[PDB]
Amino acid sequence: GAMPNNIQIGGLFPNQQSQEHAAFRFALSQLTEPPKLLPQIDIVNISDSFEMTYRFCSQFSKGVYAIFGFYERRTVNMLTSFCGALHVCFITPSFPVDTSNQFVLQLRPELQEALISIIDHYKWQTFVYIYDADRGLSVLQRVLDTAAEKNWQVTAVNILTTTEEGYRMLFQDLEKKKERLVVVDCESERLNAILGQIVKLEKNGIGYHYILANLGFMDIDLNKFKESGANVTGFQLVNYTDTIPARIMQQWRTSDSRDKRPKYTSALTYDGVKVMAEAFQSLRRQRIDISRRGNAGDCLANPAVPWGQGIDIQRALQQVRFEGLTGNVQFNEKGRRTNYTLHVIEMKHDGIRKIGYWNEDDKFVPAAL
Amino acid sequence: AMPNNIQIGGLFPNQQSQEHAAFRFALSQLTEPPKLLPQIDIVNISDSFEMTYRFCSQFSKGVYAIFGFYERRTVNMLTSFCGALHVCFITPSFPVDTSNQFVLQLRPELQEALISIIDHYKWQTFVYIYDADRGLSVLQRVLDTAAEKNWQVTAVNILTTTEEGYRMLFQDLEKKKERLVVVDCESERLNAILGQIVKLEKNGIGYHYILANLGFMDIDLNKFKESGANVTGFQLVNYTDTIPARIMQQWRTSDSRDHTRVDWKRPKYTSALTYDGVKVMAEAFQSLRRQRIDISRRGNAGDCLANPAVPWGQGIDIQRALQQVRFEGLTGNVQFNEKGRRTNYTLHVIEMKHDGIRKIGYWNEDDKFVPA
Ligand SMILES: *[C@@H]1O[C@H](CO)[C@@H](O[C@@H]2O[C@H](CO)[C@@H](O[C@@H]3O[C@H](CO[C@H]4O[C@H](CO)[C@@H](O)[C@H](O[C@H]5O[C@H](CO)[C@@H](O)[C@H](O)[C@@H]5O[C@H]5O[C@H](CO)[C@@H](O)[C@H](O)[C@@H]5O)[C@@H]4O)[C@@H](O)[C@H](O[C@H]4O[C@H](CO)[C@@H](O)[C@H](O)[C@@H]4O)[C@@H]3O)[C@H](O)[C@H]2NC(C)=O)[C@H](O)[C@H]1NC(C)=O
Ligand SMILES: *[C@@H]1O[C@H](CO)[C@@H](O[C@@H]2O[C@H](CO)[C@@H](O[C@@H]3O[C@H](CO)[C@@H](O)[C@H](O)[C@@H]3O)[C@H](O)[C@H]2NC(C)=O)[C@H](O)[C@H]1NC(C)=O
Ligand SMILES: *[C@@H]1O[C@H](CO)[C@@H](O[C@@H]2O[C@H](CO)[C@@H](O)[C@H](O)[C@H]2NC(C)=O)[C@H](O)[C@H]1NC(C)=O
Ligand SMILES: *[C@@H]1O[C@H](CO)[C@@H](O[C@@H]2O[C@H](CO)[C@@H](O)[C@H](O)[C@H]2NC(C)=O)[C@H](O)[C@H]1NC(C)=O
Ligand SMILES: *[C@@H]1O[C@H](CO)[C@@H](O[C@@H]2O[C@H](CO)[C@@H](O)[C@H](O)[C@H]2NC(C)=O)[C@H](O)[C@H]1NC(C)=O
Ligand SMILES: *[C@@H]1O[C@H](CO)[C@@H](O[C@@H]2O[C@H](CO)[C@@H](O)[C@H](O)[C@H]2NC(C)=O)[C@H](O)[C@H]1NC(C)=O
Ligand SMILES: *[C@@H]1O[C@H](CO)[C@@H](O)[C@H](O)[C@H]1NC(C)=O
Repeated sequence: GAMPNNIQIGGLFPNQQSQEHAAFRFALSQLTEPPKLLPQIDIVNISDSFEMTYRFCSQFSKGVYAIFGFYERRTVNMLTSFCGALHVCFITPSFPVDTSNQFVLQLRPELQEALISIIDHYKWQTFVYIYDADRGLSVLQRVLDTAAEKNWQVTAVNILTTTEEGYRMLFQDLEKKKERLVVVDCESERLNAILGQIVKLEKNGIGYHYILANLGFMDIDLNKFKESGANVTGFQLVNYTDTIPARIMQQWRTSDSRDKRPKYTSALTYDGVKVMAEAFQSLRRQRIDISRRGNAGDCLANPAVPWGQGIDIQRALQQVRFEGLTGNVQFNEKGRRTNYTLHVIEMKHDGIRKIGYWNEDDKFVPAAL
Repeated sequence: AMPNNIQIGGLFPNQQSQEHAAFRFALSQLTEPPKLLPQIDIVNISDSFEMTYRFCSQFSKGVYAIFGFYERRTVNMLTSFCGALHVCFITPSFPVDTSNQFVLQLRPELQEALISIIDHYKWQTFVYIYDADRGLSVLQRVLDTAAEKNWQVTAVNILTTTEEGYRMLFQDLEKKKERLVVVDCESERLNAILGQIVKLEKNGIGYHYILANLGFMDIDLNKFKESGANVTGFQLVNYTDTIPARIMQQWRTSDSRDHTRVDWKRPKYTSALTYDGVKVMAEAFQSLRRQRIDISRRGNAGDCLANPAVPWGQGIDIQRALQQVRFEGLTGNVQFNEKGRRTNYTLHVIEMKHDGIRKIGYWNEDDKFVPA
């Protein structure tokens, strides 16, 4: 049969004032085709499993059809388990983890392979790897595995445990090598501070090279770092001057002016809304009969009784394919971004320039220049 | 005052195990009121949803504490539910460093000791073999010390490594003839992993294996002792020390004429921790009762989830009583810091050479490691 004209969508957000939140509202306002996505977002501590659970169960008993929100490390397991038990989908731009089930739709592309490619490309054989551990440890594992495989000499520093002396200690046996190579793997909000810290710790007469293992390159203090002559390479998800993103920034620009550069997490929040819209428009027109109980269907039971039409909504969300702010948006059957392109940017000589791009199939292709 | 019966919830992975039998045995030994009344539910301890259903269900029916096991996927959920509602979870599961006062880890930390031992042996470069399934706490710790002491660690997840992949890092090593390996794996796989690992050594070279985990004593000592393998590990229970010996005695002599029993040869360390775990609860509750600090709670559904979470009022009293417990158990001196970790305990280091199984020395928080 049919679906209602409104589709209630749950939200798990860390706060109601943020640029991701603005991206969310503005993208919802761009939708014209039915059914209408009716957001019902809650402000929640995304690090606390208890609070997230209360919200998720609260959202579920209420009959929302999917949940868009963010998840932290401590809560990733709880969210994956609850989605899998209830067949309720979670759409998120948060750092992708390993071993989600198929009901978690990850807007954010995995970086680990791209990172490996860029390291091989530069022919790095030994390097320092810096990690904070609050956004997953998969990348480090992937780095250590390839290192063992390729006989690379990797030194690992989790910044949180290292006050100032640790960084200085790495060069105790580092003369006769005129170029030190460093991978920085940390949360985006924190990238600028760590970069600033480790550049201060630099020694004279050694050449320093940095590769950013996380998106977040362009959302940093670029002028300070380029003007300092820093060598830095990172990934960029959004071409802000390509045809479709330029158009989008256009309307967004006009929208703000009556009532500046979006971060990659904002851009994914905006595509995440289109993912939901595409899925629910697609069920509506496909004539797939969906109903959901306003009833307080209790979230907790043994065994968990899955929403029976949930698998239908999971399939629609997974098969979506379109051109968004972050280029081609598409998922494999496990709910990860697939068939995406990453722009590789190299900041060098007081200049930042695109040096190529990376995708799963072609890996990395150098630009003409 | 105090109820004559104190309902304790349990979260157990299995119907039948040595740990469950140790749990039961230890309960039967208690004679002082109040009665500890177990209400355990068999549950998938990897699934956060099942665990949440059981935690909430037990909290609603009025348990005073929960004794149970958790896995890498559920440690965050339990810590969070314990912290928000102020019910204590007492557990021998692999301990963590982001817990809270409401989670009593009967199991002692090993990560600092492991490093110490790696020092007394003076290893500067080595392979670290680890188990992704169970956590990366120890690996991170070692990697950081590698950093600050120029150790050159090659880390290898057993669950991505092939037979050839493993020998690869080696067939290409040739300066010192010794290849030093740290094995950090789930205690159940330890026997196998050591088995798969031993054949995979190119024949003509020497070795040294250090185990990052407890489980050493429960392995096939015979193949390695016979082999002349060099294995070093930890021991937490001395079965020949006075209090443990007597505890074994009582346990063997009851299961002697009991006509339907099994589960007694030499106890796994998890069973020992489970036995001490119960004594922790007993000591805390008998102590609460003899102090006239009252308690009680209503059976009530819908109770569990709220925003904000409404913690149990007397929860903190029970947590404090459980945390200040102290005594000689199967696993030595049982005592907790305010973070809920085992404290003031000693680890014994054991060495396998020729036909020698020997204590090399011991470890603690202030002396680090002292040779014997
Ligand atoms: C770190 O971890 C360690 C363990 O590794 C902890 O050390 C333990 O701490 C506990 C708790 O404090 C200790 O138990 C208490 O011990 C005191 C001290 O005296 C004891 O030990 C010696 C032997 O080593 C004996 O002298 C004592 O035994 C005599 O008295 C008892 C009655 O108290 C009686 O049963 C015996 O017959 C015995 O008499 C003989 O000796 C006396 C004196 O020399 C002599 O006059 C007589 O003629 C006989 O020869 C005694 O056991 C003890 O007083 C405490 O008893 C009091 O409190 C307890 C409550 O627990 C009650 O049971 C009791 O009625 C008393 O009120 C405790 O037994 C434990 O010994 C100790 N273990 C070790 C190995 O040293 C550390 O505390 C931890 N460190 C930190 C910082 O936390
Ligand atoms: C959201 O919920 C999380 C998880 O439940 C809360 O985390 C807890 O918060 C406090 C303060 O941030 C942490 O304490 C700090 O721990 C360090 C490290 O041991 C300690 O040295 C500091 O003194 C400090 O007390 C606590 O460990 C942490 N619990 C965790 C991470 O499991 C958090 O409070 C909530 N966040 C917000 C913004 O309300
Ligand atoms: C950025 O990269 C350049 C080029 O690799 C680094 O320049 C090298 O620096 C060392 C030590 O000062 C010289 O001896 C090399 O011969 C330089 N090579 C070239 C080609 O210029 C430079 O130091 C790096 N920038 C920073 C800030 O570390
Ligand atoms: C990966 O994404 C690309 C880029 O969007 C897809 O290319 C499109 O292919 C469809 C159907 O074959 C055409 O209608 C479009 O004209 C193509 N668009 C662009 C921009 O090239 C490609 O099909 C996808 N590949 C896979 C394997 O799914
Ligand atoms: C207990 O729950 C866990 C996690 O919720 C289940 O784990 C899944 O197991 C399948 C089958 O091996 C794996 O392919 C998935 O990767 C696992 N999911 C996750 C999130 O890890 C597990 O199967 C359950 N165990 C039992 C005995 O039922
Ligand atoms: C256990 O350790 C000993 C010494 O720590 C290893 O002995 C080495 O053996 C190789 C040949 O296998 C010799 O070339 C070395 O010179 C020996 N080293 C020393 C310091 O004596 C022994 O091989 C190890 N056991 C096993 C089973 O590998
Ligand atoms: C932006 O798109 C333009 C097309 O005008 C192209 O030249 C460039 O490769 C893109 N920018 C990045 C950073 O990839």
